[PDB]
Amino acid sequence: LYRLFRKSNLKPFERDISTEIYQAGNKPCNGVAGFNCYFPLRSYSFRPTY
Amino acid sequence: NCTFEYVSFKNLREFVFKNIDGYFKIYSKHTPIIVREPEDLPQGFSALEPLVDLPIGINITRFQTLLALH
Ligand SMILES: *[C@@H]1O[C@H](CO)[C@@H](O[C@@H]2O[C@H](CO)[C@@H](O[C@@H]3O[C@H](CO[C@H]4O[C@H](CO)[C@@H](O)[C@H](O)[C@@H]4O)[C@@H](O)[C@H](O[C@H]4O[C@H](CO)[C@@H](O)[C@H](O)[C@@H]4O)[C@@H]3O)[C@H](O)[C@H]2NC(C)=O)[C@H](O)[C@H]1NC(C)=O
Repeated sequence: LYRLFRKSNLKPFERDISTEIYQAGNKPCNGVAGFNCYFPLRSYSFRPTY
Repeated sequence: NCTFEYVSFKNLREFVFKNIDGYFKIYSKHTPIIVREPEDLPQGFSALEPLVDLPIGINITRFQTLLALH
């Protein structure tokens, strides 16, 4: 799973393991997954045929 | 993650905690002062030798101390 959204860029040699829903839109998600509330972790589904 | 586990008035403990580039640096010095008034830090010079270097990599903005009570 790869992160795609963050509030700010990381400091060097640092980790963030929190899987909370990012506020992609200006509307507050408040713990609700939906449109403009995208989940940060997205896999790539690696296949040998790619 | 319990990554690092170590076992080794009349006593003053000085520590410096410094978080740089994912490294937590702890400098320490213990001195046996005898002072009547503990209202102020004692006047003098004490050099703090380095003690602990941790590659924890966490982000720190707040801290709190732990106490022993009965
Ligand atoms: C390590 O962990 C700490 C805490 O967990 C992180 O600290 C973050 O610090 C920033 C700055 O203080 C906080 O940002 C705050 O955002 C509020 C919302 O603003 C949104 O919109 C602006 C654009 O207008 C975006 O830039 C912003 O990212 C938000 O999306 C603001 O209202 C806040 O402003 C208030 O506080 C400042 C002082 O900080 C005052 O000067 C202002 O007048 C106002 O009162 C503030 O900007 C952010 O919320 C903190 N994060 C968390 C989780 O709490 C560190 O970033 C983190 N380190 C790393 C490397 O990630």
